[PDB]
Amino acid sequence: PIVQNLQGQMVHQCISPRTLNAWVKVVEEKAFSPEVIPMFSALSCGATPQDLNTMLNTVGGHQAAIQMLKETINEEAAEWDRLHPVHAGPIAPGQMREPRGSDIAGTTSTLQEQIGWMTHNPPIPVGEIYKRWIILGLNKIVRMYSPTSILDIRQGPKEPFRDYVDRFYKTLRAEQASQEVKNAATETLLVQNANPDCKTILKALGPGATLEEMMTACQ
Amino acid sequence: PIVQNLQGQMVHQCISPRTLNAWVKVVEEKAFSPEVIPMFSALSCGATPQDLNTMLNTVGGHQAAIQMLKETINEEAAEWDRLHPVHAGPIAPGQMREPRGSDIAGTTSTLQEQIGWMTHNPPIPVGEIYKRWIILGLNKIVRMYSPTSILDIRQGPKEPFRDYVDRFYKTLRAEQTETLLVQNANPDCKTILKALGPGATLEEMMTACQG
Amino acid sequence: PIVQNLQGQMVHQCISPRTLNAWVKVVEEKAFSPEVIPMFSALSCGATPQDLNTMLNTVGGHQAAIQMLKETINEEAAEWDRLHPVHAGPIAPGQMREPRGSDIAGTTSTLQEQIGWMTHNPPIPVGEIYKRWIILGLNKIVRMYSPTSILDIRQGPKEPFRDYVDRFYKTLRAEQASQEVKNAATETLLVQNANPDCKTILKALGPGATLEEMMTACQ
Amino acid sequence: PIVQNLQGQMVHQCISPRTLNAWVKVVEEKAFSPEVIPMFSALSCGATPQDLNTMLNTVGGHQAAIQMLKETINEEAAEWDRLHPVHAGPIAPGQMREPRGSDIAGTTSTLQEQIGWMTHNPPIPVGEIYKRWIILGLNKIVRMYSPTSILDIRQGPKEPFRDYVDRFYKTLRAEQTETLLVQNANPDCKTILKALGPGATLEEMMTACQG
Amino acid sequence: PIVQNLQGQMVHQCISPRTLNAWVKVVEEKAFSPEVIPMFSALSCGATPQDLNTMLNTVGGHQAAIQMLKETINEEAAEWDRLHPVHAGPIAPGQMREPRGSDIAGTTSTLQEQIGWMTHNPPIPVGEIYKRWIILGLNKIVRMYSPTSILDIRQGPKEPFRDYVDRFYKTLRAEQTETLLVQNANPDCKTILKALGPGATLEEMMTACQG
Amino acid sequence: PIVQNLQGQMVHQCISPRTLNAWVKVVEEKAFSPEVIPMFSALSCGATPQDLNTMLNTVGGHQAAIQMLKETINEEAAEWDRLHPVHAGPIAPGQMREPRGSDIAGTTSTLQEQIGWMTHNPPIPVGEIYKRWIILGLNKIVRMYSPTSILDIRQGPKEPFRDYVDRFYKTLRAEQASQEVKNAATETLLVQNANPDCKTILKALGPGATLEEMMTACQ
Ligand SMILES: [Cl-]
Ligand SMILES: [Cl-]
Ligand SMILES: [Cl-]
Ligand SMILES: [Cl-]
Ligand SMILES: [Cl-]
Ligand SMILES: [Cl-]
Ligand SMILES: [Cl-]
Ligand SMILES: [Cl-]
Ligand SMILES: [Cl-]
Ligand SMILES: [Cl-]
Ligand SMILES: [Cl-]
Ligand SMILES: [Cl-]
Ligand SMILES: [Cl-]
Ligand SMILES: [Cl-]
Ligand SMILES: [Cl-]
Ligand SMILES: [Cl-]
Ligand SMILES: [Cl-]
Ligand SMILES: [Cl-]
Ligand SMILES: [Cl-]
Ligand SMILES: [Cl-]
Ligand SMILES: [Cl-]
Repeated sequence: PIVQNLQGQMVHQCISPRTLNAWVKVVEEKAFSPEVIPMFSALSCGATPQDLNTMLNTVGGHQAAIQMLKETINEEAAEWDRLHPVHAGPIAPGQMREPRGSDIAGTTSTLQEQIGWMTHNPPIPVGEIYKRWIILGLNKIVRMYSPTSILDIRQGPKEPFRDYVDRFYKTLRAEQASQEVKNAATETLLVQNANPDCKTILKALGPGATLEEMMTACQ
Repeated sequence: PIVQNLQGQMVHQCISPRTLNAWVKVVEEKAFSPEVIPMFSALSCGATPQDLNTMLNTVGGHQAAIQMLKETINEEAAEWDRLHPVHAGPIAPGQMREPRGSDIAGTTSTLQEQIGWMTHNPPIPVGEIYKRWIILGLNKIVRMYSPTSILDIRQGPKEPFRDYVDRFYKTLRAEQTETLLVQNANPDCKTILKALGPGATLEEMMTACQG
Repeated sequence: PIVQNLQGQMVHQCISPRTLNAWVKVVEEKAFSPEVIPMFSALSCGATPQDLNTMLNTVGGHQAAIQMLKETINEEAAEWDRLHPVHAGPIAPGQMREPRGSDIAGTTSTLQEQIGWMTHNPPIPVGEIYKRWIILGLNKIVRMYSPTSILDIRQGPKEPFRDYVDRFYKTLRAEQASQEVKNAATETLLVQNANPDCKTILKALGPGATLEEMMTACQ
Repeated sequence: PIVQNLQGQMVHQCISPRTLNAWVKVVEEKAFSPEVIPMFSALSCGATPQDLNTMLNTVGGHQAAIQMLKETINEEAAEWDRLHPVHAGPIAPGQMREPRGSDIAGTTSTLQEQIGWMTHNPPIPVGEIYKRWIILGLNKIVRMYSPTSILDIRQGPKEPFRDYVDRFYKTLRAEQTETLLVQNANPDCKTILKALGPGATLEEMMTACQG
Repeated sequence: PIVQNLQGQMVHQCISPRTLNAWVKVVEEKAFSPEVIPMFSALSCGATPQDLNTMLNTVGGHQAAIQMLKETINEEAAEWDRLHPVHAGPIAPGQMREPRGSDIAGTTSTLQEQIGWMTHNPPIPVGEIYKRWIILGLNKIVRMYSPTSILDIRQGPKEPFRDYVDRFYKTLRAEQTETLLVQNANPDCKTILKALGPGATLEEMMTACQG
Repeated sequence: PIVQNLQGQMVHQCISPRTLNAWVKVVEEKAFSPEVIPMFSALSCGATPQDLNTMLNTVGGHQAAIQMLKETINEEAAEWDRLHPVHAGPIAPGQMREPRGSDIAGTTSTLQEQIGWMTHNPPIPVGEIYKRWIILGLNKIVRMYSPTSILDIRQGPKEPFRDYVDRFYKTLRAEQASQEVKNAATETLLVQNANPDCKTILKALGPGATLEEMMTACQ
């Protein structure tokens, strides 16, 4: 990654064995559960495009997801090229060439070039741009590998309401939807799919009851 | 987090894999036992709002608690907005816009903005403000997930007094006293404690009922 | 904790995950064996009152001991208030308010105030003062939870003298007594409670025999 | 490795026990699966030729692969010598002799010489040149140790399409496409994929054959 | 310990949780086998007397050995006092009082005083002096806890000579030679070693009795 | 070890618990397999003679090898004394006494003296000289403890050629021979000791076939 030294300068640092192992292990243990994505984002904090490719390439197996990831990356890279055409011309001494989509993705750019873009003033955050593409692709993989639909999450006749809300928002989280969609799904299904006894208790709370009040009422 | 380097400047530093793993593991092993909250506070020392959201988002499962957390955060964010109305106007050079509730919560603010507020002179500690909201929400989760009432913690007829006080104050901590303790002791220890008189310390009470 | 940087200044540093885990694990594995106290002291090296409260609060269970700990802290805090009454008046720019007992204990003082006291010239070591109170309370807990009295430590007819001395000073250590009391208990019980065969050998060594000579004689 | 300190100078640093153990363990657990190579590249970040030889030499067993590695290294070293003839002559003050192939490979060069080439202005990155040769040799080992041909990867009659694509591109990675994928799908999924038309993404193909 | 920072000044640093755990674990697993002493010396590198007392005090059990350690420390402390009589008088600015034996042992000296002696010019290495006393006491414990005499280490009639030399010098290290080795070899290897003549190296002796 | 700070000066640093544990564990798990030697060299990077003695002394058991190690060290130390006689005379202020063989081995030299030799300009690398002696002794131990001769490595009638080459060069590596000897042993035994079917295939490849071609041919 690119870290700041004690001279105020942003300096490249080697990816650590702790970071490499942590990412490999979380993929082995959790596959593509929704919480793997924020773990990837945090483990790739300050990462260069080279570091991001390293984390993706160190993953063994799951090559169907990795190949889908590469397709999303190429779609986003092509869009960047459509929006930012490179202007031919010799590069100035203190300047850097404008990055292509494949340069942001680390496939046609060197580490030195990525350091140059990231440590420029103003910086071109090719690592954060690339990470935005990878997470976009990881969101589709999580959504695709989600086994259960939110419509099929219904509270059992003897299931505690706490456990049913756990399954509800776990299934809802694997959708990788916006907060507006999450709130629309909550107002459409959480109360309506509760079991008969708890549903009656929740209807009498009104639409303005908080989840804390809802879980308390069906305790 | 935002840490001081070895020269004296407040500099952003990436959250470490050790910190990420420690928080994930303590939630996996302890869920939301009361001691998880001080662990969260210490692991999030100097954290930015982004770091706090990272720690919350890396938790798998417990999504009912996570959703309650988000509601408490939104309640506190709305209160901050009611108390700190935003003053429209262009931000001066070297200055920063006043943060909204959603800015403190890291949802409408960039990392650079959070670093700017935290490293300002005087600083606006959006990380500590956000952490205060999260811990407030985590306290509600602990109380809700507390299985036992303090009224049902009674010393067994042959239970050592030390073990009963352990269960008493463990239950009491989750439910978030000194005379209720004597009331729920067993008959034999209750008689000994009555003969101690008011003002006995817990050390003196436990000594008297050693058996 | 408060650590020194390379500018000669004492600077606050976040408590590390290694320190947090080490303290939690030693309490889980060793409870309140006597050697837990020096482990607590070392793990809390340079700790602020906030760090000390963090270590105590991260402990799950053992709440009877924790509650006794808080009582000892309050007794020591009240004594500090009796000995150091706070003088009302506005605080100077480069100065700090005098700490109360609850300020040393971290309950009515902020982290910034604790850093200010600890990094002052001369420093007010609220962390070391608080640690002195906690260890005082931990000493009472270890003494209370000690299962065996030193009077009941007697050498078996076929027990090796080495193992009996191990049990003797393990029991004696859980008393948390001064070295004078340890020496008084040694001169009163170690030889007198040895088994018949070894006791006769030790009597013929005289009161001036070292433990090395005593253990050698009954080998 | 050669790392930049916290002042800006490129300084040699000892290879860490964490790095040594990580490389030994990944070879023990994964042998020469394709993902071992990017792990080697990352663990050898900034490595000198001495560090690269250290990592290779700490591997126990797999000596047939290690011996193939040495042959590939010697082939690349000889090519470097053919392309960069050494110019005889005394080296000037503050200058360094041009490295031979065996110097890049760390066998005829001292650590000081490798540090000098890597920290020169302009630098001669003998570590990155050497690493390029090693990875070239590691690629040959992966290809040789690949057990299955892509022609033999066919979807089972009741095998989930997701698992078949996993095996397809795992085999394809070791053998180091989009229409071969459809050809080797089972009859039921093949009919669905034919009806998708050319230009379907892998996401669309996997969605269609979800079953 | 007292370590040099990255600018050149000797600065006190807290003993690390890694060091504390490593010392506790090696005592738990190895007790007082001879190799524990060099482990103690290395783990206590640059240690102050306070750090040395911390490491000794974190040991659970083995209190008979710990009590022998304290007696040896007191014997060495008394000798230091006999050799270095304290000169009464007020300490000058920027100066330090001469340490007593109990000051070197960390029992009557503060951490600041130990840092002052160790960082003085010239330094008084109370940590290294104290460590010398502890290792002297640890050597007595190893000798006392050594179970086997070198006289009872004899090669079995069918025991490999390599394993017998292992036991010989392991016992010899705990008891803290080259002809005793030949004397306690079995008849078959003894005849081979007699025919080697005096002056044979251990390598030559082990080669001759390879069997 | 001796590490460089951020002042350009070579400064002594304490051996780390990670390094101490790693060396002890690799000896426990791998004994004197050939790959233990490069692990020792890397773990002792920048080590002083004191650090090298620490690593050797922390090893429990294997005292026959340790005692052979000490004999090789003494032979190399005596040779150094024969080649570098010490010139008597008072040492200058900014100078250091010339090291003896026992000084390089850390037995008659202090840590400060070893730091002085290693950080001098020009430096006297007593750590690298001592490490050269230890590795020389470790090479003899590995060679002595090797169970199998290269002459007895023959391919089984149904053994894959890949596995036979593994055993060949594992046995050959435990000889600790020069690359010339390794190439001479390869040209003398690898093809000649292959099984009948693979041997005929390899003879038809010619002496100029690479190992990659040889392993491919007998796949
Ligand atoms: Cl690391
Ligand atoms: Cl995986
Ligand atoms: Cl994310
Ligand atoms: Cl790859
Ligand atoms: Cl880490
Ligand atoms: Cl808290
Ligand atoms: Cl998320
Ligand atoms: Cl840590
Ligand atoms: Cl516990
Ligand atoms: Cl203590
Ligand atoms: Cl708490
Ligand atoms: Cl390390
Ligand atoms: Cl690669
Ligand atoms: Cl080697
Ligand atoms: Cl640590
Ligand atoms: Cl030692
Ligand atoms: Cl103690
Ligand atoms: Cl360490
Ligand atoms: Cl061993
Ligand atoms: Cl080597
Ligand atoms: Cl030793």
